[PDB]
Amino acid sequence: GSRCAGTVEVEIQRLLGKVCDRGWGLKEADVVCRQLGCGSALKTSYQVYSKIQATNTWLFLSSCNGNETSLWDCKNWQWGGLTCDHYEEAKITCSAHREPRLVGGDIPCSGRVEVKHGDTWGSICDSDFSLEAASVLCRELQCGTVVSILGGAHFGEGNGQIWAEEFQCEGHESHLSLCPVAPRCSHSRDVGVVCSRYTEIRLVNGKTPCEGRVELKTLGAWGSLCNSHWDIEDAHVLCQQLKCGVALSTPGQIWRHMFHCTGTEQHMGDCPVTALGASLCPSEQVASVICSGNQSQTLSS
Amino acid sequence: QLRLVNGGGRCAGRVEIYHEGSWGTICDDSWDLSDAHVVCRQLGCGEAINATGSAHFGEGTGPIWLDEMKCNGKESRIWQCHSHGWGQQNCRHKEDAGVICSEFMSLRLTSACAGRLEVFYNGAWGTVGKSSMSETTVGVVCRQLGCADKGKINPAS
Amino acid sequence: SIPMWVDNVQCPKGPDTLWQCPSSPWEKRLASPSEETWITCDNKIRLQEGPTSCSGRVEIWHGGSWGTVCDDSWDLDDAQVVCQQLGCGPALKAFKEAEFGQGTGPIWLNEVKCKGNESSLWDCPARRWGHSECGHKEDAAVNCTD
Ligand SMILES: *[C@@H]1O[C@H](CO)[C@@H](O)[C@H](O)[C@H]1NC(C)=O
Ligand SMILES: *[C@@H]1O[C@H](CO)[C@@H](O)[C@H](O)[C@H]1NC(C)=O
Ligand SMILES: [Ca+2]
Ligand SMILES: [Ca+2]
Ligand SMILES: [Ca+2]
Ligand SMILES: [Ca+2]
Ligand SMILES: [Ca+2]
Repeated sequence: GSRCAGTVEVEIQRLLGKVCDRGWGLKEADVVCRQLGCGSALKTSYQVYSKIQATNTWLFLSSCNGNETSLWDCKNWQWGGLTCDHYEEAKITCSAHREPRLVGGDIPCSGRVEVKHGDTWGSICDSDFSLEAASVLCRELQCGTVVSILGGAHFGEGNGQIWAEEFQCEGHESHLSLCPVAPRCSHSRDVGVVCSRYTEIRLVNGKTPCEGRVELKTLGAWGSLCNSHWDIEDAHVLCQQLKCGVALSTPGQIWRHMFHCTGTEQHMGDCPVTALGASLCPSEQVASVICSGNQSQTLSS
Repeated sequence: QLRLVNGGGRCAGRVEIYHEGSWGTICDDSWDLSDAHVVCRQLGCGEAINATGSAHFGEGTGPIWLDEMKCNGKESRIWQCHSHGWGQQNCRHKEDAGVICSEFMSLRLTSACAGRLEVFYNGAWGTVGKSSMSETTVGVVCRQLGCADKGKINPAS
Repeated sequence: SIPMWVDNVQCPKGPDTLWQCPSSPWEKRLASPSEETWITCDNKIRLQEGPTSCSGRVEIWHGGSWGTVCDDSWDLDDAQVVCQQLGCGPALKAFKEAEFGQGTGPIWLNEVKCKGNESSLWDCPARRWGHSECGHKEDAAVNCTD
């Protein structure tokens, strides 16, 4: 049902055919997705929507490293000459099969749902998107848990093609592509979601991209968060969120947000934050962090 | 099938329709005398005197699968009307439909159960002739009214 | 009277709790009722497209979306709970088949086994907030006392 999912089909000098799934590991599937430009492979199966004609010939792959830019670059691949007797076709479902995104939202992890059907992005009707589908959406975009589903085009109406598909997500799927979907609205009923990772925290004024003064953006204005309650656990989470490993030490307007991270959180959105009624903060007393810079480095108890 | 339950007779009580192995009652919604004429003529009880409802004959236990009756009266089957559906309950047993037909018959003694014999037919009460009134007939009356096994004939008081 | 704790609260988009909204610091000061905050929120339960206030299709709010309750096993007990939560008189009818029009948004509730004495519809035992195959033609409706 999409250009990045289904049974793989190989054509050489105008001949129908497919690939026998002998040793069809995730590496070869990833290679196929990479040469097809559909992200990374997720599942060696698909939801059957069309029918592919059976073919006598087959394509056999001995072994491919996985980093190859195309299937044709894999070492010692045999086209024909054997029979796929006890095996099947190399079914595959790459990521871009259902690649979602959030647009029209002021904060990072909120906006109108727009799932891309391989190449073309499209909105979703508010009646064809449940809590489980939204929860998978927030998870796939590394935006934490879902906070709310806003219907009736809360983030505006998105021009394009509205998908009639209805996602029957179980809730624990890591991608919207893995979710079973049942194909069968108006732009005024476009669905929007709000995830829990709304923090929008970064590091500014540092000699290294993994170092600098802590700045946070709320109310549409970047501000210099200070170290009234900026403990080392907070700095550990910020470095982990920024893919900088762990923290080492903590040396516009000033935001008074108090972050209560336990140190094991992977993002600032997961951290319990308290900003109501927080006391004022000296201008010269602001928060900063120096991250280790080693992504392999991890915290310990 | 079709039957009337808890009306004191065969031609009175809640309307009951049998299908799918169970007996059900009507929702009473738009339950007019025209809708009662067809149910009374189905049983052969003649025309309908009253088209009651709102559990007038009691609370009918059983699924409700008949609502919004628009019978014209001329037809002779309750299920041939403009039924809302076979299972469209959307109602409660506290709103159960019941009918009273012309051929509903009731008996009483007026003067507890000592007095003039009165029979209720065609929606009207009236006396019963004393001619050829055997002791068996008086016994049948008393046993019917549930206050004796026999009885005696008395002069008018 | 009650002293004022916090002032100048500015909630950004994304937090669902007031504790994450930056504002002026906590201060214990006496405040007149003029600068106090009085808020009248609309309850999660509501009826729309009805001749009166307490008649129409049943709609609930959950997860930022105004959903609708399917008319599966939608009897007077469910309507009794809805009317009591709305704050008006006892239910008169529990309509089905989208009596007061097609609802908007998703469907949160279906097959609600209310006992007729629940304070709110959220206490009724049923499969809640999704996993519903009901369409918008099966939207339940409630008719309460004026
Ligand atoms: C039935 O209808 C008659 C008039 O046709 C009326 O006199 C009588 O009171 C009614 N009885 C009931 C129980 O409705
Ligand atoms: C609610 O019920 C009353 C009587 O049961 C009826 O008069 C009224 O029209 C009903 N409201 C509707 C159908 O909106
Ligand atoms: Ca802290
Ligand atoms: Ca009625
Ligand atoms: Ca009805
Ligand atoms: Ca009628
Ligand atoms: Ca119920």
